[PDB]
Amino acid sequence: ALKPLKTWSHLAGNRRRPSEYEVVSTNLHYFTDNPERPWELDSNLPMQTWYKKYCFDSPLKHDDWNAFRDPDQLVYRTYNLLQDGQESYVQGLFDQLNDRGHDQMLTREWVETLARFYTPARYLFHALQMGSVYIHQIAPASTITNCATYETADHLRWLTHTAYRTRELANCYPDVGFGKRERDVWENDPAWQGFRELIEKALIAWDWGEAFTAINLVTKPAVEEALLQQLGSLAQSEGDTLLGLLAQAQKRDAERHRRWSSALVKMALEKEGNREVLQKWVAKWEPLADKAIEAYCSALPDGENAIVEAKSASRYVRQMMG
Amino acid sequence: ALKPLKTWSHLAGNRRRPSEYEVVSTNLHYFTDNPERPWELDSNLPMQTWYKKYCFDSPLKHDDWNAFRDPDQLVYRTYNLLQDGQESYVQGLFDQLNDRGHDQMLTREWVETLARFYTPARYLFHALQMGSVYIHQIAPASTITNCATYETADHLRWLTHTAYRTRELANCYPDVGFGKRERDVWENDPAWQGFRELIEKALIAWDWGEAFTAINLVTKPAVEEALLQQLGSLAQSEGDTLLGLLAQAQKRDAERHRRWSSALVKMALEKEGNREVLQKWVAKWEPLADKAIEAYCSALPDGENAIVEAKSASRYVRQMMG
Amino acid sequence: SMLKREDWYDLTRTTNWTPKYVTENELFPEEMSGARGISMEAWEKYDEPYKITYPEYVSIQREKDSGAYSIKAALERDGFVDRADPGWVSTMQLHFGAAALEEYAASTAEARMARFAKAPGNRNMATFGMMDENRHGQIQLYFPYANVKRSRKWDWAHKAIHTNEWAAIAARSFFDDMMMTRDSVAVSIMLTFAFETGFSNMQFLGLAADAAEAGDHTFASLISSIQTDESRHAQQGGPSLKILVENGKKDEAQQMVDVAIWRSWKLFSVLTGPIMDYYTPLESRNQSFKEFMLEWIVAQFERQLLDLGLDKPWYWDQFMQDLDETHHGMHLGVWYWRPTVWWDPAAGVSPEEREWLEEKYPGWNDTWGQCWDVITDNLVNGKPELTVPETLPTICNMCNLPIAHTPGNKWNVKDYQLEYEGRLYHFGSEADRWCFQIDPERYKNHTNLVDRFLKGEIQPADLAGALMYMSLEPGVMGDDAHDYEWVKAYQ
Amino acid sequence: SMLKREDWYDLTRTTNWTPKYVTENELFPEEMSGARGISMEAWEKYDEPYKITYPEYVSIQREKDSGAYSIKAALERDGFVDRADPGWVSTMQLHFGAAALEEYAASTAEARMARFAKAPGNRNMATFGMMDENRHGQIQLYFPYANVKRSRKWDWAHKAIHTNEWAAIAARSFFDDMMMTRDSVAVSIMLTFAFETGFSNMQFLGLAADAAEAGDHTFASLISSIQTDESRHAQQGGPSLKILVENGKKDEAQQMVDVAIWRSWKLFSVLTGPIMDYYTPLESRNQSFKEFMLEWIVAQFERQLLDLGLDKPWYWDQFMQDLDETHHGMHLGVWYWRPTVWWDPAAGVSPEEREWLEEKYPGWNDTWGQCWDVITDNLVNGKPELTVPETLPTICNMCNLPIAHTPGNKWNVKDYQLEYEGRLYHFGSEADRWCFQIDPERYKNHTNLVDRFLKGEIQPADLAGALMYMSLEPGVMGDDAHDYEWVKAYQ
Amino acid sequence: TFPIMSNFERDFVIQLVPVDTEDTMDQVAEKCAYHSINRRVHPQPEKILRVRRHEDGTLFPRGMIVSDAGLRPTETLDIIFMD
Amino acid sequence: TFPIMSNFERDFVIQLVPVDTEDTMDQVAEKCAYHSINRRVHPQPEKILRVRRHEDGTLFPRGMIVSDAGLRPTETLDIIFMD
Ligand SMILES: [Fe+3]
Ligand SMILES: [Fe+3]
Ligand SMILES: [Fe+3]
Ligand SMILES: [Fe+3]
Ligand SMILES: [O-]
Ligand SMILES: [O-]
Repeated sequence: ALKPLKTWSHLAGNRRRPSEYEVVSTNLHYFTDNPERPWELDSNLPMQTWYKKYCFDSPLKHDDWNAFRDPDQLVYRTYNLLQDGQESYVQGLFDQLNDRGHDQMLTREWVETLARFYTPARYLFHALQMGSVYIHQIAPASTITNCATYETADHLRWLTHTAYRTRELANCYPDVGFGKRERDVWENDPAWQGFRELIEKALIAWDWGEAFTAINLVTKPAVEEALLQQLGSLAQSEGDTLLGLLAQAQKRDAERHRRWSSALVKMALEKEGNREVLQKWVAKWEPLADKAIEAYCSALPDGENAIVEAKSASRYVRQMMG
Repeated sequence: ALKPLKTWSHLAGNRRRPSEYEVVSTNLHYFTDNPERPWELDSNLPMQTWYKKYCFDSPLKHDDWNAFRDPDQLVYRTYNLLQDGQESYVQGLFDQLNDRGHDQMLTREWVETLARFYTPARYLFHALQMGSVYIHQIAPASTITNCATYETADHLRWLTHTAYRTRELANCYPDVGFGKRERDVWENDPAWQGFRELIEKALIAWDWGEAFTAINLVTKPAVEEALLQQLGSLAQSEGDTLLGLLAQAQKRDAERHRRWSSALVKMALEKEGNREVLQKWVAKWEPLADKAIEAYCSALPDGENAIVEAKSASRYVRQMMG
Repeated sequence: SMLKREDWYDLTRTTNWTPKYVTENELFPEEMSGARGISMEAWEKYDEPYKITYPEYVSIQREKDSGAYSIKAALERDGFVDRADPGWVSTMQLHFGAAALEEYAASTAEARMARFAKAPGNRNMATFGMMDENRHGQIQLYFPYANVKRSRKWDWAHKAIHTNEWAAIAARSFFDDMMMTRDSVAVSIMLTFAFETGFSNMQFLGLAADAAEAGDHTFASLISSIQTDESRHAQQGGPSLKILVENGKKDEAQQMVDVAIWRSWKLFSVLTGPIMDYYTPLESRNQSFKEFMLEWIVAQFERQLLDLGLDKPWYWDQFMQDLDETHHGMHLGVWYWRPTVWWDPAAGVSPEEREWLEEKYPGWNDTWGQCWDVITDNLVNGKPELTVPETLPTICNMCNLPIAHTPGNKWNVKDYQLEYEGRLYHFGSEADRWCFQIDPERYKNHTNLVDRFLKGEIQPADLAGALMYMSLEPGVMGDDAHDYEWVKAYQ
Repeated sequence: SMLKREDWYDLTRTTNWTPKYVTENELFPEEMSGARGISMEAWEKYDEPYKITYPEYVSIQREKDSGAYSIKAALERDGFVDRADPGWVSTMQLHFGAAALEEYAASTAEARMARFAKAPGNRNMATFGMMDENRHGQIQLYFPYANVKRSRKWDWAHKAIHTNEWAAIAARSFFDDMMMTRDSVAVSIMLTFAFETGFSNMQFLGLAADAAEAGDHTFASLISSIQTDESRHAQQGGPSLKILVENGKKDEAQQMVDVAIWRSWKLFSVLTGPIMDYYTPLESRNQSFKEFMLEWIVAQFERQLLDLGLDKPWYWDQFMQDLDETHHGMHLGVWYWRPTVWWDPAAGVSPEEREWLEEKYPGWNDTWGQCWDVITDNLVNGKPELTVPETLPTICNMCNLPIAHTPGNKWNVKDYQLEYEGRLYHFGSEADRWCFQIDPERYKNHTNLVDRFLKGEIQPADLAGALMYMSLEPGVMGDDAHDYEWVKAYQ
Repeated sequence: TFPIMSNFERDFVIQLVPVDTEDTMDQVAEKCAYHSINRRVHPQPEKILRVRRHEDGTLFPRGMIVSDAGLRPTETLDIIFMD
Repeated sequence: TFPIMSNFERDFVIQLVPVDTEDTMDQVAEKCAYHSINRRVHPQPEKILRVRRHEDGTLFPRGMIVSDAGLRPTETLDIIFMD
């Protein structure tokens, strides 16, 4: 007869009574159970083929991915406590700077900047959600997926702030087209084609390791440096305390994604080959990050310096993991 | 045999199934049960005498005080949900403007202003807690007490913000004496003796109606206009976004106290006599409110205008209730 | 980044100043603060062991309430209350009546310390003390309110302390002395130290445990949460006692504690004693009200009192003895006079119950057993009317509780009488009397229920009259909790 | 001031753009999105009936989790699980094994819609759909985890879908077809519409109610909360079906629903049927699995399908009939083959149970009753070994469940065989077969457990071998839930 | 009419008993037992009920009247068993 | 050795039964009942077990051997009661 255990079977002899996190997160996926036929069906289905090609046959290899752990140890329950608090704080900023009519105190210049440089981010931001969402469902481990799961909602979070703020800007400045114009800008404004191209092409990198690099290691720090860092300090200097703050807030989210991305990279470098494998996708993609930063930051005030600060900061992300 | 009831006996035939608020708040006090001997003891005890004199023998009379209702309908459970949210938002402002080192971006002038005009408010604020706390325990109805109960914690709330911010200011500017100097300022600075005297004397008005007027109707709008309104807009204009915001936040609290105070006054005017009774304490106290506003607002930049804006705004509170 | 709490805490409570425009005594009347000649500056040494700040409060107590309110919501419909031991249901109806509004009235008690106390740590801690009791009063209303359709007896959660029913008066007697009619420093000693630190916290644990054992989780959780708040304002007495000893005042302090504990003990011996040893089913009794008291209340007092620089009250040896007797007295009274209370008293003298009773209290059956013998005979023999009364008992003129003690073969019922300014008062212990003597001015012209009867204050002056005067009618009037179930054991 | 939601909601989902640097088809591969020739611009008409935004989500679901986690915390120690009907405990162990990881795997299902779907309302709603299933999977682990010390059977909440045990495979058969191996539009139909809107939501209600009736509130609350989330992503199918009908596609849509519902029905007829009509004590049965299905699932489907522009699936009359038979088949199989599952199957053929069974299913005893007769005789007569098996049953080659139907006097067991490219497949319904026929390429070379036995894939190739291959050992292997209690009724 | 407190032997509680200023000590003792005997204390008819001032021990002969004992209204008394 | 599926009369489920290519129809019918008779279906000894191809109705004489029926491996058969 099989004895009752202290914890889950797959977790025995850990020597640390397992955390709530290790309990609800680990070894969840099953399709990694039969690499030859991942899904309980004909082995030749298009989805079978997709998972074999893009998930199993990644040049980025480990022998136990389920050994991964999110440094923040995030679970559904504690993602919501974290985020409930952070949403109180921003919903509070919205509520109260409105109260003041903060939107009225901004200049005709600064306003024109916003419509060009801020509100179209709704597209870039949703695009990241798709890219981040896509990592979810091809990552080779339930803990990698979860990290991605939560990262994706933050992305949603940011789309929402940005959608909200637009309605309010459209409200305060009706003659500008706020909410109506962003697509066109996204699609046709030289400032935005650096980013659009980078993101359009990352969105079809199907291999999980290439997606994770393409999206998390290259694209995100570019978007984060250009749209949050640079448009952030400029907004603050230009009178916009709200966006100065709103952006600083979103960056706490971004810093958490950089943690779990760093963590996974730390994990991949335990195995020979991977540094190269990753340096190779970096070097494929980075050129587009630079192109993206360049076309966006130079349309800004103090263009040439924004381009330099951002490039070096985003590069820094990657240097700090090797 | 006595039948089971739909609600509390004291609440039957209300015709609106009673609210959680009407359920947990009403008709709570018992000492109003025997006006001749309020407390289950010798009728001659000093506390017996105190309640007869200062509670029962108020010239401010109603025949049913328990008919009072807080317009916000606040209960312990919903005071904490309200306030938990508002504390997230301010703890968030603290956390993140620090992040920036917002304290470093302030001028030597503005800093000197703070130490004189902002940080000593810890005393005025605690004093209000005592005055507000005192209303609690002499008010003639459990619903009036509760309103006071919660008002008092907000007062505590404000003392805490102010204590917190001082440590941080003492941290960022050690040469100033932050935290060490406030008592002296409170006690000796001409700007503060308008207020100190008004509050010292309100704190010994023992009659509940006089306390409620003395504290809620006269003193609070003065402190609120001078310290939150005026020092608020000046801080914002002077670079201090934090205090600009921190103050705007505390004023949501103050606006709720003005609601329940307004409400109680609306209630007292149902009875002949009371408008006069109240106008009489106003006219006794107001002169000190003016004195308090004058000595504080004139030490400020744009002194003479601050004095006018504030006087008229605080007067306005009272006009709006008759 | 946020500061460590340690970094700025002190500034919250840095709030005394020298009044100029009113005098120190106008600001801090001696009748309200009882600063007792001790300097503002020496009160500033008051330092509460357990420290909390506003955001920390509103944040913790949000989750506290979310939880309990969700338990209540979840179990609501299952309606556990209609299949609970009726010994249980009674315990609940008694508790709510005695605690709800008294808890509410505690906030004023704290509101006293928070305006009138000279030590600023006390003033802020007393503010959350205020905030604490507001919950307790409010929560303890919302909860029994689910049951108002079930029995009118539940209306008493709200109505009890509004009446002149003998317990209600006993309760007001305790609390008004303890917490409502005394100065700031006194409340901190008598209420937070003696009653909350000394009795309530442990009782509330016991009560949650017992609630659980009985299968009542809604209640199990309710009590359990209210207890989590105790420690935070219960602390407030200690630091005061500290300050008083450390000046010229160990006697004045000593005396207050002596008073506070006895009165506490007495109320306790009638609200908790009887439940522990009678209302709780036999197979749920972990330990005796006697043991419980020795383990969980007595040692802890001596512990506290040693640490503070104080000695055990004069009555301590007596108190020890009284644990064997007092509550069965109060039980017997409550049950005998069961239509005068708003719950249904469990008899708890079934055969097994009786041995258990004889186990924990040797020589019980040859004292308390005797009376119960006569009662049972009378119910076996179809003459029940001789198990309800035709008179009032004598009421202690302090504790507002019957004067009752060991009967049977070791009969020892005494009345501690005192004539004072014409009137003859009656006292139920050596201590109840002595309490009065040291404060005669404080109790002088109060009149217990028996006095009221006698002075023609209760009309008609028969039993039905006193029933009406205590606002009791059939339907809330108490009967045997089990409808005389345990009788069949004797035939 | 804040804006009304209505004011800005649209901008959240205003997110399509024309790709330039990659083509529309690179961005939205047809195998993943199944846009089906319908324009991006015509997908933009997708409008979800029930709308929520991020802050509203993280705020509601905070309180949802606070609550359930506090219920679990509160009742934890009382340990209800050790005195629960063992028919109950079984229901729990079965549910957790079947749902936990499948729920977890749903998030990937939604993650599919949230990256690959052309309608942006769908993409954002699918993101909370993702967020929803992450809770479900996580919560449904934390909860059974309290019981890992109680029985190894609880490890199966995590381990079940990792094994090749016949149910686990049945489950993966359903889900992988439904939600994991199909394009965005297909998942929205097959999973959210057919399974969640059609079956799960109602089941989860039923299950919470039943949990409650059984005195299990921790579970009562758990299921109850998970259900509150259903509606919010379950909606997602409707609007897709709307879009498909409204173009050239009612057939393709029709077909998918036809498939989705049958497969759903089958899984349902073995996980829920048997519980309703057998595991749940007699005095807790509100209604029959048949009635339940008619009231709470059937009408609702027809309702939905009328509104959408669709007609009842071809098999509907058959389906109606099958409600009388299928589950008792699956019950009989499960119990007979009880060591092959990880819970302990309740027999549920006590005399009273049997009349109830004959009440709700007239002519039960003259069909299903027969077999059970023989089983009982054998247990009365001390020959129990003839109540466990020495062979595998035939497995439907679609639903991965035994091929079983009415026996006794009205015997009607049929096998719907198909020869296809050399191989002979076996089907348990007209529909199971037909499902395959319309998608032969999709199932062609999959092999049910019986095939595996036969191809020499299970070694040793005896029973003990299959036991090991399904990761089952004594200790998790299933026996009679009541230790043959109901036998004594027959001697 | 004169109210007294009644500490009945072998009972658990002192009780309020109306008596008459003219009732004899014996008659007091009867009005008391009504409230203790066969309610809580078993009759003892080999024994005689005596009536003694609670405060100090002093003892009253059976045929002495209330009016003559100079009790204080609401004075407590023992109702003891003797022979 | 040849595997077949066994739809036994008056039973609830088709079951896997190994048989021999040489076993006679009779002998098939025996190997089947082992798994149904007295497990789930009551013996009927006024009656004779016959063996008929499930798909199409066709019927096998008792002494015909597996090898001669040209069944498909894993072919389902009815094991019916006759006289
Ligand atoms: Fe309390
Ligand atoms: Fe307390
Ligand atoms: Fe789910
Ligand atoms: Fe779902
Ligand atoms: O408390
Ligand atoms: O769900």
